[PDB]
Amino acid sequence: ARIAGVEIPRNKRVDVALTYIYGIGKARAKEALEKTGINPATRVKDLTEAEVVRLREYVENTWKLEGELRAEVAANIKRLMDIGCYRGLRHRRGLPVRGQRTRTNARTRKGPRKTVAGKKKAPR
Amino acid sequence: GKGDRRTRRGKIWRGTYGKYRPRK
Amino acid sequence: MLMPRRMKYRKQQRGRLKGATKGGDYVAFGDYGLVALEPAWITAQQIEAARVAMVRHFRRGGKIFIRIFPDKPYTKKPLEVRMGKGKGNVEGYVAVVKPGRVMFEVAGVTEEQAMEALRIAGHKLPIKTKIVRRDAYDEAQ
Amino acid sequence: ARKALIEKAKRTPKFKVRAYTRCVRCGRARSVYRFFGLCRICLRELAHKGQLPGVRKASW
RNA sequence: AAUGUAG
RNA sequence: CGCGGGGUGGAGCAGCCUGGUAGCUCGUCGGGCUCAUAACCCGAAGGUCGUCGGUUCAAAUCCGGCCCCCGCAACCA
RNA sequence: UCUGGUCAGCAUGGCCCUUACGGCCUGGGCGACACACGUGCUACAAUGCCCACUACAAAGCGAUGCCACCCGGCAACGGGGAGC
Repeated sequence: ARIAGVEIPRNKRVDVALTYIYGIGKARAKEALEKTGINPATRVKDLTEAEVVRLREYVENTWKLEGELRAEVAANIKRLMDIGCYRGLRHRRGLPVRGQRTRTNARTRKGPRKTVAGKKKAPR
Repeated sequence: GKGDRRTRRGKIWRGTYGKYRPRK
Repeated sequence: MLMPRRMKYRKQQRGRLKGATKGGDYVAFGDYGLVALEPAWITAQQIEAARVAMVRHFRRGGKIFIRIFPDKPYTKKPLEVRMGKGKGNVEGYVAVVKPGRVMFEVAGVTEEQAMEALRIAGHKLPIKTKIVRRDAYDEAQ
Repeated sequence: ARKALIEKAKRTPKFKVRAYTRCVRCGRARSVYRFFGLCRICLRELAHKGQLPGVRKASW
């Protein structure tokens, strides 16, 4: 059941199985099931060799899709190394690119806490 | 849940409407 | 001061000084030499001293070519001690020099400055020296 | 920068966005009720003098 | 189960 | 010179006779307890093993060479 | 009681600036970020989560305003448009 390259769902209701593709979520899933006219309550376990090909036809041909989707976004972040837009940086310093408070959180874009400190107050 | 902007409760808690919460 | 970077062996036997020079006996680099007229061990401290005087004379001026190199170790027992108990400790290093060895050499200088510089150096050396030119020292074809 | 401010708030030149509210008694700009036109202090002080018609201490 | 700068 | 011992995180010491894991106490940092500071509690950081070679697959460890520090011996005349 | 807070809401004794410590504007900043603490929100799921259907509130608020209801659009919203 290897529709996209290294990607293979199985024994789960196909509707959400197709989620298990980079470039495919609940939306582009349901969208394709009516157009292929297949009951999503059915499992990857069980279906015609025709059903399978019918599905991979529609999907792989329409949009993209792990590999060259993934490779595409990167080249767009790459192009923000032009003369260097604002969104170019933030990508350069791995910080929030979307106008936020760095003073506190941001941990999702910043690897867990580099506590590193040695500040002082009064001895005498 | 109350932040999955692609849901019933997601729009509810935010107080806006869309696909995932049809305006009437 | 002026010594090898490694040696196969740390101490070595004194040996002897048969005549002649074997090689290093003709000019080859600069335009004036200082040649040996007697065999000797020349110590690094002497070489250096002479060399410095040379430069000091034609201060920072031409070029100098030191053609002997102290590879031989120079042992010496501690002071006041008696005989035996192995060879002595290494104090310095010498260059074995034998008559007709061209020890120094100079380039980019007037004969006056050169003549003189060398003379000076010859003084720092514990042997008799002679000055040279660039005769039939051109072993070619 | 107080007085020149309260006088710049009077006139409504330049881009209607900038037409902000400003307390009438007080030189205040923050915490003014459009209805009363007054600062939250200004308000509360008048309230207490009855100078606000029908406006009473609440209690429920 | 210690401690608390001068006026 | 004549023998013998030491050199490891900031301090004091393991590990080395028995190559492959650097351990311990104090201290430092960040967070607790206090009105606050110790005391106490939580969790981290930090070592080129003085130094250059040699052996080994592999060196803090085995082998030498230099650089420091401490200990003994220097008697018969 | 805390020489508690507030001269920066306003008032106010005094001190101090009076081609500037006043005043006008453009652009920036107050939103910075190796870090640490406070108040918080959403979660870690099956007494759950999701989709279709269907009930029961109160207190408010609304004209260069709240918008019924139709129509475009997956939707934000955008056209029309009744009532107030």
